[PDB]
Amino acid sequence: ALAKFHKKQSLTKIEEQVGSALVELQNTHPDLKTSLESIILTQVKEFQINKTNKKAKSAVLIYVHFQSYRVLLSAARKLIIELEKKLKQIVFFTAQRKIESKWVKEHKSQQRPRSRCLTYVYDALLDDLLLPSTLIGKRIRARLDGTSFYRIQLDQNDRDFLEEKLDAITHIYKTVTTREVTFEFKEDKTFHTFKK
RNA sequence: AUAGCGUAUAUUAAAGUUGUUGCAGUUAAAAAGCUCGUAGUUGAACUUCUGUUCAGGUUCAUUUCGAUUCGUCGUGUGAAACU
Ligand SMILES: [Mg+2]
Ligand SMILES: [Mg+2]
Repeated sequence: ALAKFHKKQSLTKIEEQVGSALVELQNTHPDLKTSLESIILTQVKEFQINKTNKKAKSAVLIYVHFQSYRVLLSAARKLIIELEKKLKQIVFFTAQRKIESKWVKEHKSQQRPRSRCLTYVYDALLDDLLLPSTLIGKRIRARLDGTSFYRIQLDQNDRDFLEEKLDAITHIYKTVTTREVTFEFKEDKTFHTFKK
């Protein structure tokens, strides 16, 4: 299952595990055939989440190569559902994203596109951390000391999926992104003129 | 006022009575009869945010302490904004 990676050269126990998983799946499910055909992985990181629960929960973040992204997003629910089954942890997916530095412009003729920027990329990471669902809203809080703070408003209907994942997400985001993230569930409010 | 003191004239403050700071324009002087428009002046938001760690001063405070004196130094400790 080095076929599932871009380096193929070296893989951790964790990456051996995920590779073998995606193998097992491309074999079992005709559902995911095409989707797992097109998905190549760059990287896999593992995380340990320890909370006041005394529950130490292993959580896995897997990095899809950018060209597999559309297909990944198409297969997301089925995929995370089956992968959470094949390992006793929970899974997340991201796109592998480069970041171009502000003041070191390497080539005279290349304008660093905003698609790769510290911010935009980090934000995108959040969008992926929630991946089956989406932000209903996002707000930033300034505390009195000068700490920035994030809090995010989420579709009611997706509570089932996202409830336990929250801690994992805040741990991951605090780690990679350096950001404090909070969540809320509201109902998605559509403003309709209904004719009764 | 005073070995000086009147007067005339230009100029300075008085003057926010030339106004960048800083004026006015319904009725005291003051918005052009009305639109288009070139020079001129004027221009929406986004890009390494951010946490951690070490040092160095510099300010800050003092139920930290000291040292001397007519008040500086040293030392805390923490607070910081740094670099
Ligand atoms: Mg009149
Ligand atoms: Mg501007």
